Amino acid sequence: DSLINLKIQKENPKVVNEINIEDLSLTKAAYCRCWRSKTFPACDGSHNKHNELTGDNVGPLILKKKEV
Amino acid sequence: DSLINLKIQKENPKVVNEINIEDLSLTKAAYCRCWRSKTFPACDGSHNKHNELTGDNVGPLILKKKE
Ligand code: FES
Ligand code: FES
Repeated sequence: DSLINLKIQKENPKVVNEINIEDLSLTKAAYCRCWRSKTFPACDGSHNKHNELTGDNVGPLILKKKEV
Repeated sequence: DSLINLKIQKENPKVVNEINIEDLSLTKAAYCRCWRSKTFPACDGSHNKHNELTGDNVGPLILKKKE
């Protein structure tokens, strides 16, 4: 029964982020599911240190947008 | 120093899920960031029980199509 989010918007009772698909410009964009990214909601690779430290296996959600 | 993901795909060293945006069927789709959903990588509202149990404030990432 451990907290998952330690640092992000603790004054907020539920941190929910929205992505409007039409705004995604990159063919590939990674979003954080570990709550350790310094650019949250984006993934910055911080999951890797978390995984090494705790022995976890978390990773990001990758949103893929085909080239029109 | 504690685990975030307790039970999802433990045989996999790093769980990464790819979403093909062009194939979203719903205008609003919620994706799990708590690692408790029974429909992972989709959010099924399991974050609410996690938050109540632990006092946390995690919630989903929501993808929205153009209006
Ligand atoms: S930094 Fe959190 S999933 Fe990559
Ligand atoms: S069930 Fe995990 S964020 Fe909703």
